[PDB]
Amino acid sequence: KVYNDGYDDDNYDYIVKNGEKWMDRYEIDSLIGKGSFGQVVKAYDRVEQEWVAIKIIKNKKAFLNQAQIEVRLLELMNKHDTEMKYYIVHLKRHFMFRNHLCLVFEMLSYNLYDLLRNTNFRGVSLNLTRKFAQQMCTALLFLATPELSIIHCDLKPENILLCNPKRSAIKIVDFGSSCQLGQRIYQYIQSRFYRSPEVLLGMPYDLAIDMWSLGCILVEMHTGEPLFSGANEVDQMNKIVEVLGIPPAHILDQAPKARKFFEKLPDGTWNLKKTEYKPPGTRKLHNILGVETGGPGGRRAGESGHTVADYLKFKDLILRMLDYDPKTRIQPYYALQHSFFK
Ligand SMILES: CN1C(=O)[C@H]2CCC[C@H]2N(C2CCCC2)c2nc(Nc3ccc(C(N)=O)cc3)ncc21
Repeated sequence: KVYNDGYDDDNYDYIVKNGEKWMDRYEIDSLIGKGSFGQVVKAYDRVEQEWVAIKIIKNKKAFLNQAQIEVRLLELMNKHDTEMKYYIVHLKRHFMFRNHLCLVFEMLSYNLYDLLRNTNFRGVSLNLTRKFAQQMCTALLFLATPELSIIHCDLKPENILLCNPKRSAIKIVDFGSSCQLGQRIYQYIQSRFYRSPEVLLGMPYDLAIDMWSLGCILVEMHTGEPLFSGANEVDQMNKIVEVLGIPPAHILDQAPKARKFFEKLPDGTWNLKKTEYKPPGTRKLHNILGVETGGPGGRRAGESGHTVADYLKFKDLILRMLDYDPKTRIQPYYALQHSFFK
């Protein structure tokens, strides 16, 4: 008949009403987001006198406990980034309201997927891509702080938002899938397009998987399309192989799930299993980027900052971010000193 005395639905979510006023403070405007966790709502904070984004968790033990883990990591990051200069979203406070946990985040603008949708998935400039890349590398450097050692674990364009609609400033959002460095508990992780080869191969992983995802994201911001748009793990691995070639022998020998995508021969070398795809390493990033042909689809020809010299610096940085080996894959600190950021 009713769930939580008529405040909830069958999905254990709060029935958001327009114009409702919680706790003589938050004035609820409208629903701005939906998810597995629950819902996200735009509201005016009458005490602080500002708009805020409130994430309302489902009235259910599982999501509550997972959200408290998120609350712990957000509050941990906030005490190390008190001046808010490392581009992580700010959890302002949290409260319980009619059995729902409510996280109050700051109000931000469009996500980077909405930005790509406005271009009809043709992408943004190398200059705007540089400003996003600088910011994400700074954010990843902050996550590498040894007391934090946080893996976001689900970096993608929809989890990167702009601060203001008329500025380039960004903040990373959604630490629900995030964890700190540790022993391996989880294996099916990250969104598929931005999923590192070590995750796909069932190998050990650390903070380098976020640098993989970043590499995939920065190409997508410029071209407009995902770099590796795999419909499944096999297709995902084959689309990586097209660009980067077959992974090294020493990695595949140490991979529990190598046989899912590859086939060891009598001589000891690894080929692809036939499931169609270009041969290994023949869909070059050089040609995807259009280094010499005026950028993606020749659309940047004649634009300032879109020369062969400029494109090579971006190309080089990305191939270091998309390094197959996570132990020699570029780190936030060195990535920030790359020629591309001069
Ligand atoms: C009005 N608006 C939107 O129109 C779009 C912008 C792209 C994503 C939309 N969202 C939420 C959709 C559900 C999760 C983010 C928005 N998020 C926020 N802030 C926010 C930041 C972090 C989190 C979180 N999950 O940690 C939630 C909300 N502020 C504004 C906002």
